[PDB]
Amino acid sequence: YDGRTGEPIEGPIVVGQMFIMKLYHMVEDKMHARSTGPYSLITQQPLG
Amino acid sequence: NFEDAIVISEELLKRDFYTSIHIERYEIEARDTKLGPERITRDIPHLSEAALRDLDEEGVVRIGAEVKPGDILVGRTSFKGESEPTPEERLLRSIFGEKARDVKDTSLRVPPGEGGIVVRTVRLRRGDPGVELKPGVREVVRVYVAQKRKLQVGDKLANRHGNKGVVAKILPVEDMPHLPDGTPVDVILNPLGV
Amino acid sequence: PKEVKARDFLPVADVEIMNPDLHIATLEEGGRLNMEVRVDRGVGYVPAEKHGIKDRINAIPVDAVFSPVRRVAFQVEDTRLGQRTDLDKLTLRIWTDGSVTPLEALNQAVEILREHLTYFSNPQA
Amino acid sequence: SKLKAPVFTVRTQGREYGEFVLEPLERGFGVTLGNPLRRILLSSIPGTAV
Amino acid sequence: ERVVRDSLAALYAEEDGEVAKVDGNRIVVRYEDGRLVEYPLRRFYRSNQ
Amino acid sequence: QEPVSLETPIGDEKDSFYGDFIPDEHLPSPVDAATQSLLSEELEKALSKLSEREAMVLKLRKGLIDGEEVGAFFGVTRERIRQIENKALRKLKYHE
Amino acid sequence: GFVEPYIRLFEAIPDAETELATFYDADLDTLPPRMFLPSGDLYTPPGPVRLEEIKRKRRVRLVKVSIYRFEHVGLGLAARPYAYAYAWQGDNGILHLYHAPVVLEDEVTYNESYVRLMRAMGHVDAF
Amino acid sequence: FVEPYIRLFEAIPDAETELATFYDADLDTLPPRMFLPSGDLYTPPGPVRLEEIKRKRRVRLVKVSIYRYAYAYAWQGDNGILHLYHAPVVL
Repeated sequence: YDGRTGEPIEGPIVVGQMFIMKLYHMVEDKMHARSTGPYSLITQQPLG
Repeated sequence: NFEDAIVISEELLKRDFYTSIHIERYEIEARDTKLGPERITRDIPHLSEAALRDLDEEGVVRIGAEVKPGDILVGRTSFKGESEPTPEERLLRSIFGEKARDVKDTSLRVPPGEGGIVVRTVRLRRGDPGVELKPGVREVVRVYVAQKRKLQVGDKLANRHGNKGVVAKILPVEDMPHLPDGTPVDVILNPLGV
Repeated sequence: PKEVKARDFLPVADVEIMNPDLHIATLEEGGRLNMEVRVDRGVGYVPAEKHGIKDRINAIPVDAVFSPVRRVAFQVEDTRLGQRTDLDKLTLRIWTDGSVTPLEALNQAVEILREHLTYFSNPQA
Repeated sequence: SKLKAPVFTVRTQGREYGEFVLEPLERGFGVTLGNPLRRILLSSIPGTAV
Repeated sequence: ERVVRDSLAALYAEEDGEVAKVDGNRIVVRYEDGRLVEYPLRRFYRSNQ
Repeated sequence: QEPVSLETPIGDEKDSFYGDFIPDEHLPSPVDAATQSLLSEELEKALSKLSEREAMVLKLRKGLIDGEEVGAFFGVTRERIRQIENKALRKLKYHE
Repeated sequence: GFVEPYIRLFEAIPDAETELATFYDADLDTLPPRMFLPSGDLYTPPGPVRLEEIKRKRRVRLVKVSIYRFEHVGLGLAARPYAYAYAWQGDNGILHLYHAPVVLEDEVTYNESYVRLMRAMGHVDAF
Repeated sequence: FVEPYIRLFEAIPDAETELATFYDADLDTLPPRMFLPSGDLYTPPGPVRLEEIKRKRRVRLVKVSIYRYAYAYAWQGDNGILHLYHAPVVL
């Protein structure tokens, strides 16, 4: 059944228990966003 | 659940399922200098009382405190750089309360990115009781910081059969596909992946 | 040497532990356990992350799952009653932790819905 | 949550077509109202025909 | 089973016996041969990644 | 240990040059010229305001070559250098 | 009676197993160490300070800080009690104030050049 | 005669918890426990009224007006207990 309508899904649907895992790639190591800040001394392109 | 994206029942979070601990580990040295030795202490100069609340008397953040990026984990004070100016200042040392020089703060801050709560500290102090400290190095300090990492959107999940996917939407239990008996499913994989 | 259950909490006036045989934790000899838990009344799902509750500074906030509803199933069966066959007989089924009763909750729900229909009261621009 | 008492706003042109907007509503309530309101509108509204 | 076994993930009894004590911190057992052994536990340790 | 060259592979010896890794702090590097300007002048003012034997002693012994009290005196007692050194400082700091 | 909430705040500093620190008992005789407000702002005293130790830990301690202003009388200056503030003192001698100082309602001299020098190295308020 | 008590108040441990509700005592209600800086109980010649000045999460500063008559500054916790910073000044 759809959760939101309560109407059924027009066609049957396979379901079951699946083993599924959480990989090393979470979203902490991942999301950055720079405005302004430091800059390297010889080359003046930034760092943090 | 488009091109390989994956959808999730919020119910997995309430019953702490795809939730994992993670422990980062921060480290700093009290190196020893031409300008005079650096020291690990609580009294850093230009810091507001507010910023110091969580540091123990030695300037190391106390166990089980919640630490935000920008917080101090370990207070360290270096002297003013450009070296020891013998000709005029040497005299000044005698003249005025010897050790009345100047000292700036070079501490250990939780980096952008984050930490969580301090769980474990390690000090490796002089009179080195079984330790190979580098030349110049007076002691080192490590602070271990953990976080419980629930399954946020953007995470990666995959089955054993090689279904790489991202968590792309967390549905509330209420509006996601449920069996006749009110039992809902936990996850929703696109058939197009097969 | 004890198996601490939920019943092992000190009784508090107007509160009923519904869950007395809940296995809190397992002490052996010279095992010591002593704590203060803070139960709150609230609505829906609220992580520790969001609400950040501590009475004292050695506390640990915990994730709140408030809704005392375990599952909800409607069921829609043909009732031929009198004249016409295609009528619905709806019987929905409610599972509760005992904090509230199914009935109590069903009525709170209907009320929420009606009240939400009241938001179609006065139009505008 | 309460002061968030939604704003029922309307664009009605003639007697044949109308747009009715109602926000803001708590998580996933839009469907909770919209779906069963539509089920009513399409069946159980009282009229006439040949 | 054999993988958690051969990796040194878990902790397995060395002989038949009985359990004496079980901390979150360590476990103590009483074996057939007369021995009684303490096994401390890796309480909460950080890994390379 | 001498000043190390500005270009060396850092970390993983791939392509990093040790100028890459270092940020910038401050341009003016102040408190240098103005401070010395006040410094040496006031220093000299009080330097002059006491007997030149005493001043000049560890004026140049501590601040015009190197470090010595054994060798301090032109030619008097170790006692007397010790003595007049200390007393000189004392009167110099706080004049009665 | 004013002393005790500042006691409270002191002892609420968390401990650590360490050896003891020799503190910089500043006086009218020595440089007033750097002083800071609870806001991390530098506080520049009008003169030297005297320290009355109330509690101490291993590495830090609580003091009543008596702040002295300089006043002109005969060939330089004399130190006059001007104000007071509670603070804790770390091992670098730095005085960390638990509040803005209290201004106090109303035969030794010091060199002009002495105070010159303090003006220069910046532990003195000019005028 | 008020600022020193702003200073003495701001010296209290900022303990971040939920904001507590303080019992805003009145002529209508009982007077609560009142204590002198010594810890001694001071009992009043009638009920008291409050003027809140400052407030943290768990404590606030108030001016306590005593009728029968007098006034005194104090801090109040989430037990409503008035802890006076001094013996009441008789008007």
